[PDB]
Order: sequence, then C-alpha cells, then structure tokens
Amino acid sequence: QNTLIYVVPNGSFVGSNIKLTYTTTDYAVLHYFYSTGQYKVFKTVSVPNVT
Amino acid sequence: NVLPTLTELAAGNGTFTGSLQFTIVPNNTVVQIPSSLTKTSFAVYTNGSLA
Repeated sequence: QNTLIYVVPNGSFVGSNIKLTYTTTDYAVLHYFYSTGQYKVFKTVSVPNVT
Repeated sequence: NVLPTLTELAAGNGTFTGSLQFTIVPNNTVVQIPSSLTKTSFAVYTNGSLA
C-alpha cells in the first residue's frame, strides 16, 4: 500500500535514483505560492557512492 | 551581471553549477637572454595574459 520499488539494469545501478515531487491537492496553494517556489516540493534518493 | 548565475542542482543540496571559459591573449614583456651564455641573444615576449 505504501511501497515504491525502482529497479535498474546492471549498467544503471551506479547512481540509480528516484525523485519525489509532491504537489498540493489544492487550487489555492498552487495559486498563492507560485512565485515563492514552494508549492511543489522535490527530493531525491540515490545509491550512495560507497567504498 | 555578465557572470552566469550559479543554479543549484537540487533543493537544499548546496551544489551550484554554471559556466566558466578561459583563453590566452598575448601581451608584451621583454626578456633578454645574453649572448655571453648562448652566443646569440634572445628577446622573448612572454606568455601573455590569462583572460
């Protein structure tokens, strides 16, 4: 119900990442914060460069 | 502002990317190599100027 799964081939494993973009489910929030740039929020999860 | 504005690659990341080009514009600076050590004098205009 709450799980997201990203699968990449062998060649795309290095730095395989997911970017989450959350948008308001509201018209007023889209309208009133278009200028400030805080009506949609994005973040990323990536495979760490590990030793 | 002729300098490009470094745009962040991600929200709250700390990495800002732009563009920086370089070239060499020759200038004048006389360097004298005496003939007492080479039998032929050398008047050398140096590298130039980094731009």
